[PDB]
Amino acid sequence: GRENLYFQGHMDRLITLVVSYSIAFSIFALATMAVVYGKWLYYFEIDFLNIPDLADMTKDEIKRNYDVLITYLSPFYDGALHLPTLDMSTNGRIHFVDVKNILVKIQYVMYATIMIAVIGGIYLLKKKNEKFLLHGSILTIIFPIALMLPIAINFEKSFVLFHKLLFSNDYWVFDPEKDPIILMLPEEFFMHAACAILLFILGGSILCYSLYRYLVKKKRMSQK
Ligand SMILES: CCCCCCCC/C=C\CCCCCCCC(=O)OC[C@H](O)CO
Ligand SMILES: CCCCCCCC/C=C\CCCCCCCC(=O)OC[C@H](O)CO
Ligand SMILES: CCCCCCCC/C=C\CCCCCCCC(=O)OC[C@H](O)CO
Ligand SMILES: CCCCCCCC/C=C\CCCCCCCC(=O)OC[C@H](O)CO
Ligand SMILES: CCCCCCCC/C=C\CCCCCCCC(=O)OC[C@H](O)CO
Repeated sequence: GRENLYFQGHMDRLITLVVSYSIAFSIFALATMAVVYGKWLYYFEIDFLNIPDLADMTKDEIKRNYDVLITYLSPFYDGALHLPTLDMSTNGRIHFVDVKNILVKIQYVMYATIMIAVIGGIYLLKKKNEKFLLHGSILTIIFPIALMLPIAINFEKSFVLFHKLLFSNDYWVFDPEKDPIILMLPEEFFMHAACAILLFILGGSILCYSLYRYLVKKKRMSQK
């Protein structure tokens, strides 16, 4: 009676897979947005990395320019980028537009994946299937560990290839005399920022496994 069973139960396995990656991407996307728009890390870094001596600016000047930049990167802001006290080139202006376009598009996919995760997740949970949580947690821990290595071994070369991968021009190659903002965006900050994203993704993996372990515990205790 098993002979007709090779062709069976394909649909729900697909939904779990789609939901698994949507949760994965959603966590990655939320982690990125948390770091890009959260000013606590950079505010800490101004003093810790001594950015005032790197940039030859005061602590409030650095915050003023950084605030204007982060506001510009918001999807709800439609004006152009105009730094309060720093010079900027045409190509530099074009680079920050590219950055904003990346952030907007990631947010758009993120909205789709969050709704696939929620709707697909309610469907599977109402089937008493909490497996998308396990698979989702697996993807969220493999991804940061896999990228930990290029950050640790050679962060600087990873930075250049990351840029060569995401951007289609060389405008990301800032000249401090034409785009002085680069002085107050030191590479060590980007490394802390990159490490911050992975930690949030890692934290997301913990939260998913923990909810998976809770639901499994409920069914086995439901037996008892
Ligand atoms: C189970 C999945 C868990 C997902 C959690 C993975 C880690 C992501 C961290 C935070 C996400 C929620 C925080 C809100 C996300 C957007 C943050 C933001 O927009 O920053 C605004 C800024 O604080 C204004 O100054
Ligand atoms: C339509 C259905 C959607 C359902 C799913 C929605 C869940 C939203 C979760 C996080 C929002 C993250 C959005 C990131 C936008 C950040 C904007 C921002 O924080 O602006 C900061 C400002 O620039 C500082 O001055
Ligand atoms: C239509 C859907 C097409 C898009 C498909 C999904 C989007 C994933 C793309 C890139 C992920 C990389 C995430 C990196 C987010 C931050 C990168 C960044 O902004 O770089 C800053 C740098 O300092 C500037 O020079
Ligand atoms: C203090 C330095 C911080 C860096 C280290 C932070 C901890 C790493 C996060 C999770 C590891 C495992 C703990 C919880 C398990 C969740 C990860 C997971 O999804 O593992 C699934 C596994 O396959 C099912 O056995
Ligand atoms: C190791 C390869 C990946 C390394 C990259 C991961 C870190 C980027 C993520 C968040 C940055 C948050 C700060 C956002 C500040 C604006 C980004 C920006 O436009 O920076 C200009 C750039 O430095 C012109 O070269």
